[PDB]
Amino acid sequence: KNVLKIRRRKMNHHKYRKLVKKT
Amino acid sequence: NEDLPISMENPYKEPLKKCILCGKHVDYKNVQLLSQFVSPFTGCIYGRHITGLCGKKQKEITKAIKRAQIMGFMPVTYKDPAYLKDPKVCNIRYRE
Amino acid sequence: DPPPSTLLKDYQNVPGIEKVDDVVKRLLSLEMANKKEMLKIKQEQFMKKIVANPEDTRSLEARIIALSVKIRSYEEHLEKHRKDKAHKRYLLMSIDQRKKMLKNLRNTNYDVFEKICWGLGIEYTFPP
Amino acid sequence: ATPSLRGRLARFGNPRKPVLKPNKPLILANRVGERRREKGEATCITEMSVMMACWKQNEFRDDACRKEIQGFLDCAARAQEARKMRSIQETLGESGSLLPNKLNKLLQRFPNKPYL
Amino acid sequence: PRYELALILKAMQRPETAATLKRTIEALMDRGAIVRDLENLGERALPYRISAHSQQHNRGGYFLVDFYAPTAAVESMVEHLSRDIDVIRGNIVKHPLTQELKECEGIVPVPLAEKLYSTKKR
Amino acid sequence: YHEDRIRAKFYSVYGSGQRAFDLFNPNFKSTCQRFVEKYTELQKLGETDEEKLFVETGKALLAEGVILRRVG
Amino acid sequence: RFMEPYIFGSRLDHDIIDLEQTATHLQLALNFTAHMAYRKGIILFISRNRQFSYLIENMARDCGEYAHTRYFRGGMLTNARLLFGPTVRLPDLIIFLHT
Amino acid sequence: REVLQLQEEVKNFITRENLEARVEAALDSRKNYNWAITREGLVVRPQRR
Amino acid sequence: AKHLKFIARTVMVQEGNVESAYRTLNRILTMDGLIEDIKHRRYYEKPCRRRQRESYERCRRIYNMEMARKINFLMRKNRADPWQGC
Amino acid sequence: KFSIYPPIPGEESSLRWAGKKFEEIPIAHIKASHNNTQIQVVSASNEPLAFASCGTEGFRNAKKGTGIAAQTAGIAAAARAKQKGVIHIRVVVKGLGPGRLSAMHGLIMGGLEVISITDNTPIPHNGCRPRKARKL
RNA sequence: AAAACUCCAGUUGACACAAAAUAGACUACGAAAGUGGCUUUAACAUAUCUGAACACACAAUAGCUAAGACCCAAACUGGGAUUAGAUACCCCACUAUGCUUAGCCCUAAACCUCAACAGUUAAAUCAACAAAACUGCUCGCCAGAACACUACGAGCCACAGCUUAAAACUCAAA
Ligand SMILES: [Mg+2]
Ligand SMILES: [Mg+2]
Ligand SMILES: [Mg+2]
Ligand SMILES: [Mg+2]
Ligand SMILES: [Mg+2]
Ligand SMILES: [Mg+2]
Ligand SMILES: [Mg+2]
Ligand SMILES: [Mg+2]
Ligand SMILES: [Mg+2]
Ligand SMILES: [Mg+2]
Ligand SMILES: [Zn+2]
Repeated sequence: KNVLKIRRRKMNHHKYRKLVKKT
Repeated sequence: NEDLPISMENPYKEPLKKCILCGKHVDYKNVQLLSQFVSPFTGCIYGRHITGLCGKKQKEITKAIKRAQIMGFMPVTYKDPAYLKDPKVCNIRYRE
Repeated sequence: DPPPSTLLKDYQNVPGIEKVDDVVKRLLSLEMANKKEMLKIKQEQFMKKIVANPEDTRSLEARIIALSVKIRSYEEHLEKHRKDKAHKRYLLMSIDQRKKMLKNLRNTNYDVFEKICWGLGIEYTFPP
Repeated sequence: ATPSLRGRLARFGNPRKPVLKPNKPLILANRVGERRREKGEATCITEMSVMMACWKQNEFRDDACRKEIQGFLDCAARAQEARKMRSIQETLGESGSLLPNKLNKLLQRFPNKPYL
Repeated sequence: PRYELALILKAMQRPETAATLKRTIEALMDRGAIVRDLENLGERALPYRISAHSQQHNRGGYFLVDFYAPTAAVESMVEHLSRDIDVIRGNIVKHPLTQELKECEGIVPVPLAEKLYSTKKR
Repeated sequence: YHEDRIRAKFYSVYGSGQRAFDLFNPNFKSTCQRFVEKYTELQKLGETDEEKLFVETGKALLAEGVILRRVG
Repeated sequence: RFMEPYIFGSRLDHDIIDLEQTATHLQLALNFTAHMAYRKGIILFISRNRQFSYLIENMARDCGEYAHTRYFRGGMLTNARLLFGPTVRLPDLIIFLHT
Repeated sequence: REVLQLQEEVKNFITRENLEARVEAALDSRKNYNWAITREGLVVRPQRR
Repeated sequence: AKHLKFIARTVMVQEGNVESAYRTLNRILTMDGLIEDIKHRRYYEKPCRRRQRESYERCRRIYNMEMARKINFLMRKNRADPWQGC
Repeated sequence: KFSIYPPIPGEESSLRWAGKKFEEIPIAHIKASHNNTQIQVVSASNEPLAFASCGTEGFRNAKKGTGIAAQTAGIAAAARAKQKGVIHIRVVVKGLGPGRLSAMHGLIMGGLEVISITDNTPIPHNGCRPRKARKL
């Protein structure tokens, strides 16, 4: 319903966490 | 002419029913009064619609019950065996 | 600071001072009273010594004295009890309200303002 | 007696916290819910247990202890036939029982008017 | 403020009971309080097994000690009662005669809380 | 009106009368109507105590003829 | 809601309809229905009520009028072009004894 | 009126000399503040049984 | 368990009526709230879920009481057919 | 007539069972859980007489939470208790499960009479934290 | 169904430094978060209102330092069933953690998503849901989406973060 933006923000946050965890 | 309706105090009003212990004082020393509202089986405390009180009365009753149970004047897991012949006030349903 | 045996307000303007013995005088004093009685006694003494008429309760002077005694009580509580956030916020709000009342009084009447600042000892500072 | 809901639902004139937060609005409909039915019974267990016990005690032939197995079979047959005959031929009863049809008919006779 | 104390013993009847009562009276007197009266509820059974302090206790006597305690002596009295071995337990509760009764009318038929939804039909 | 309070006090003291209300008759004078008429015709005189007027009306209706079989 | 200036007062949660303005509006209604039937009018008693459905239908038959205390379908007086026929004279006056 | 009531009530306290008699009177007495109520609100004392 | 023994939750059996006493004890436990309490405490219960289910049970009880009152009020006209046709 | 409450250990206990009162009756504690139950017969002066469970007859997994095994264990315990010399007992229920009345029926059919049916459910008042809610 | 242990369980007598069923069909206190076994004390501000990201203070839970404690639950881990594969849903044991002291970034769907000061609804009438709609003032924000709970800059008893906060490109949308 209205959770697509929240899931996109969650995916972006997870990608940023993976990036800051890699290096 | 002078038979007009007059808005007065509105009669036909009987005195509102009060609590069974509103006119008396509730203390923790009275073990029988605070134990009569306890189920003589599981030792559970009856609610408001079972005893027939309001807010302040039920609050004072449960406060006195907890005080007597902590200080050591009334059991919590059951009812006092010496006070089992008290008049039944609350409504039951078990044992038909 | 009133002594522990100084006779409060509720049993002050009553006939028969020396008619009682010692136990009655001790039970009706601050020995078997409360902190609210001491606060009321301090407020009455301040309103009788500092300002003129100690009868007006809706005046600004009574409000200032009440805020001052509440600030003193909160400071004593924070000195006795270390960790206390709600009382600290209450003390801060009381200090802010007292400063605002002193500002308003100085804006409307400088005589009673300087009288209060000389009696209670506090001084209204200018906020930067 | 029903408890009042003065400060229950979160409305514009409630300067406190809502305690009851229902999913559906507190507006009754015009139909009654269906009665509970179709449950698992699995009655007669002690009789089967004692029958198996008396079978294991003696030999496999039912001549040494025929009374126990005969009574077990009689009780099981009586219970099964009674339940079947009841659920097949009788569903009303006496005064006050399973009454959904007339209940919903009376509810539709005097429905609710929420639209003023 | 007036307070009351419930003393619980462990079978001594007269001598040790009177000794402990005199000791408690002297303590309340020299600590900074005034003793009003001293009553006794009797010698009945305990509602539960008290194996708190020493070994078994299932039969004690209840007492009532009414006095006027200040504000810096109830803790000392509780500590003295906890250090003493004769007394099992006892709380210094306030006297109920300070708080009087109000003008409560009992129960009241609450109405139906309406004005909660709009006039929609859905 | 005041007659409502009079009838309320009458029902609180005594209760329902032995006569049955006949709503078919437009001018049906029941026990309460006769009682309130006696009360107002005695009040039209000039007294201030309501208990005296009440007991006087009661004694008058008792000595007249109708006997209100009240409760114990 | 639309029933406040037509009530004189209440009597123990029982509203009393005032007969002052009632008789005023009644004569204006009887006079309106009198001139309609005088100029060859058609009345219709539409009162769906299961208590006096026999007395209403007989008073219209003895006087040569029309009654309707039965169930109301759909396209009666509204869709009269495809139900009762081509051109049908609709009743110019309907009496609602039970709304 | 309140201070007169307090002065009249203070005449029955416990002093330094009244200790043995007080403890004897306390041990020779049994006070029970137990009383139940019924559906109306009566007072029933277990001491009368 | 520092109280007594055969006093708390104890019934009697007369003429060998064991099933009757068992049903009585079960009804007492269901009315005093014990079986459902044990079923809830069988696993860990979240406080949010606890308050949500409490509000749900309260709303359901209120709705059931309202429906019961409506049924008891409307059972005055579900007799028979007073007027035929009409 | 006939008080449903248990008699006080007091004086004058006016019920007789095989020439004995109510306090001098051996107790039968039963801990019925969700998949296994145990039945023990203890005398009045606290002496163990018999003890078994669902696994003492040959049942492996799953079948222990069945009323048949509970009734068998109850009958076995009743027989072991009768081998010594007891008549009247007092059943004690501890916990709920599928075998809550099966043990009682087994003790009844074994040759033992019950007069009091008590239950001491070990349920705390917001005490210890149970296991987390599993995801079914 | 495994697997986990046999110094395993059962009635009796002797035991705790977080966690207070029923009362709770109660609506309370507190600015919010939050809080309901008992005993005692201090105490829940402001006589018009509003008003900081130019400031101060409080503030769900989790994570750190050193000491005191550990029944049970449990990040991780080890072992054990199913599946072609299971680092998850099925079972047991265990570490940090739930507790108190003094010092830390102040984090949420911090949701009743509805700011406070007052009143009104037969003069006022609303896209649709949701919890019906307005009049007078004020604080911060908006005016197309991802890019972006993002580098830098400005501060933080901290260097895997928090507060404020974009450009370039694509799209005729969202
Ligand atoms: Mg919903
Ligand atoms: Mg603690
Ligand atoms: Mg402000
Ligand atoms: Mg640990
Ligand atoms: Mg574990
Ligand atoms: Mg924090
Ligand atoms: Mg919240
Ligand atoms: Mg919000
Ligand atoms: Mg604002
Ligand atoms: Mg912030
Ligand atoms: Zn009452």
